[PDB]
Amino acid sequence: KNKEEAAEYAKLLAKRMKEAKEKRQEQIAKRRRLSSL
Amino acid sequence: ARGPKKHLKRVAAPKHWMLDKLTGVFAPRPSTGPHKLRECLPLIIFLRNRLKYALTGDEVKKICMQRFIKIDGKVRTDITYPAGFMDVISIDKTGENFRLIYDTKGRFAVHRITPEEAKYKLCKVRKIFVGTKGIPHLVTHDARTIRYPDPLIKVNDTIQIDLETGKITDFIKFDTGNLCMVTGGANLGRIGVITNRERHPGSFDVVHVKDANGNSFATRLSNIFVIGKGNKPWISLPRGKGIRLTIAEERDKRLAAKQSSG
Amino acid sequence: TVTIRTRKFMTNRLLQRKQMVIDVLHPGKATVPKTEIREKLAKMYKTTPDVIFVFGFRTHFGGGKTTGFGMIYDSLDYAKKNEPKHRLARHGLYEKKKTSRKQRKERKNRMKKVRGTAKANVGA
Amino acid sequence: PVARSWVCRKTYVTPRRPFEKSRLDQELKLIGEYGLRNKREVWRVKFTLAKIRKAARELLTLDEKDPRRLFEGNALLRRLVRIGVLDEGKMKLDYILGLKIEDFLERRLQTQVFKLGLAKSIHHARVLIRQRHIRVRKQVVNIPSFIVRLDSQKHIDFSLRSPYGGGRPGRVKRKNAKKGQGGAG
RNA sequence: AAACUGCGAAUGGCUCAUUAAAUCAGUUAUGGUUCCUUUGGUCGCUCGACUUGGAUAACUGUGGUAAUUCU
RNA sequence: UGGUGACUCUAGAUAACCUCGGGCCGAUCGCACGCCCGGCGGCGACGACCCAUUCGAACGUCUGCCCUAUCAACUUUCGAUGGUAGUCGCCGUGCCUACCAUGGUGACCACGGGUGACGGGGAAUCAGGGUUCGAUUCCGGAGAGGGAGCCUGAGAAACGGCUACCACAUCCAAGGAAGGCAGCAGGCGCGCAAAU
RNA sequence: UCCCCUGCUCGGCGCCGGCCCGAAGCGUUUACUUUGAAAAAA
Repeated sequence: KNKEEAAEYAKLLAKRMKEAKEKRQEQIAKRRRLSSL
Repeated sequence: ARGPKKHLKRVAAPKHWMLDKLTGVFAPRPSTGPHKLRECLPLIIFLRNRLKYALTGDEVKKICMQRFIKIDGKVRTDITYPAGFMDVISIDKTGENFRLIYDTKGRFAVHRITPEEAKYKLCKVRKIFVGTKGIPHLVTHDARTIRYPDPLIKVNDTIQIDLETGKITDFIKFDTGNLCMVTGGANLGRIGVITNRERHPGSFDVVHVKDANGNSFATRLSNIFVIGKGNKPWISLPRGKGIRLTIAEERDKRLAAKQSSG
Repeated sequence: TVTIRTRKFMTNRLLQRKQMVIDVLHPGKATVPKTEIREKLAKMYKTTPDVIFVFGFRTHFGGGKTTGFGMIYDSLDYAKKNEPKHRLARHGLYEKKKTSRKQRKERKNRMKKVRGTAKANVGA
Repeated sequence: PVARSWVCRKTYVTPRRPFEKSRLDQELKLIGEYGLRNKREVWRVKFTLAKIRKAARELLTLDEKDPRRLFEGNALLRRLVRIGVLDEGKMKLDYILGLKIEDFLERRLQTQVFKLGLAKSIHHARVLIRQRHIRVRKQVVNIPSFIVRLDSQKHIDFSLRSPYGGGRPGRVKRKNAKKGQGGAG
């Protein structure tokens, strides 16, 4: 159960980190857009 | 004194137990458990004065030692175990479930639920903790330590957990517009919608909650329990819906009921 | 002409008994004893007249009404299991040792004075 | 630490002047006309009338459109109209102060039995009530100070276990009947 | 039965002698410490016997003291 | 990594320590029975270094106590005020040491004395304000003749626990032994005053 | 009786990068007055 819980939390944390990185890239692109406009 | 107390007086008791004045000297002091002393309901008090199944204190003990009382999917044999807010009381023999929900006034009430409702439990998270090896930990209001929660769970949020496993199913954020419950003080058991949250550094924060008919009140942040996403509660609400109608409409509806009944 | 009307009827699967409040109408006579109440509840509820246990009969001021409690059990084993002992002694199936508290306390102290096998010897 | 109540109060207030003339005159007139026993009863009725008047005065010093005023004032008015001392045409807060001691003493059970038409006099009415002869809604009353309500006035009659309303005779009738049987036999 | 072990004997009950910023009352803090028990988590995470040892109770037997819940 | 209004917070990595009066890492028990070629299994009890929670306890912060000037100045290397470094304590801190500077309170009543003073929630009287009481069933504090010291236990300076002093006091073959009803009944003394 | 005689970094709640409104952030300090919280039971 320790192995299963660690694997599940690792997968969910990877998904959350990917979503946060996508949000940060969207904010960087919008910052570039407002710098160009 | 020289140690911890072990007795509780009848007059020196919380009023929401709603005991009488002359049948004894001592009150049922609740045992140590998940909930506090003031905001709890013992199994002896509930099973003797609320459901009227037993008559004396021996008979409710004979009920409890037959393993017929279930709390959160677990059999509790303690006669004075503290059953607090949204504790699921299940009877296998008679076949019904209960959820401890406050009504409009400052007291507990008998509120039967479906068995499909009696498989989960809403609970408020208290603090965010990081364990020994960088593992996250979560502390709820009923002291149920949850290992590996979602990173989006913050301090003042709420979660729905599964009773037979002990895992987080889904969660509701704490923001403006969410339906909430007040737990403690003068405003207790009122269902309302959060509209504002004032910030006071170094002291207790205060929020503003609006009722279902335009009424408004204010409580502290520690007395706030979110029960739903928006205007839809996640559980079944008791009769009255926590509206706190004042004494004039109570008198008018009592007169109307006495006229229609006779 | 002594009628019986029931009130607040509620049954327990977890106690294997049915609790109710008995209202007894006996106008023009004294308070009726409990055994005819037991046979009348046996007659109306179609049960043997030995698992019915009634108590707490108070007569109203004026004469004619009597409100009391009574239970109907499923069987004799359940009636022997979860009941107070004094109702069983009233029906005559339980008896206790005829010693006072003073003799028991003095015997306990005298047994506490000694140690060993002679603790049973000094207690007689 | 014993489980008692220790809650009690006095129901009367003694007057300030112990030996006056006119006050003793109307107290004697009230006792003789209503058939009372002592000054404690009329002082008790005066005390409860004074308490009602004091509550009416402290609610009348208050302003209008106050919800607690409207609430317990309507509670007081419905109590005063259900007890039989007020009318529906005078359902106002000031009309409580116009009440008298005659209105409270007229709802006593003694004068209700006397004016109902089944007692010869008011002292005979007190003797009749005290010896368990009447009943109020299938319930006998052994006391004369039973302040009746407006909805319970038309239910007063003789009790079933009484020789006046049909029942077993008393002791002097049976004793004289047994003496007549002995003399005739 | 007895006796070893664990737990409770720090609760409850009685009284107002001392105590005049002392006690206590409302509001606050422990980010300056402890916490039996209950509840929940943790309890093959460490890289190195198919059950070990001898002492004492209860018991048996022999005694002292004028006397102790003595030994 | 994550949080607070704020860390010398939690977590991470590196180098070691790790107390023979010694941290954990199970040589415990009951019931129902078993599957599969000896090995492999469930529902409970007990114990557990820890972390959170619960009953708490403890020390602090702001404000509030009857009378008296025939009490006007008080305290201080026998700590009074503050600073540094330590001991001890479960922790903050003159709580205590060693060295420094002379500080701290007071007419807005310090300090000293008295109280027929346990404090409060409360009670009697009461137009309106006020005056008096609160030993007394609820909450908090103190004590078991009075001071003092301690074992065990998580929690006691415990007294229906122990150890010495004085006052009082029980039994004795005179060498010794044994005590604390301001617990429930009851007795003596006391007094106008209080029950089986 | 009813609306009016405090402003300079992100949104979204709208309109055409801009305006507007709402908010991170702030306004010489007090007493007084009104409301709200908490304020054991008896």
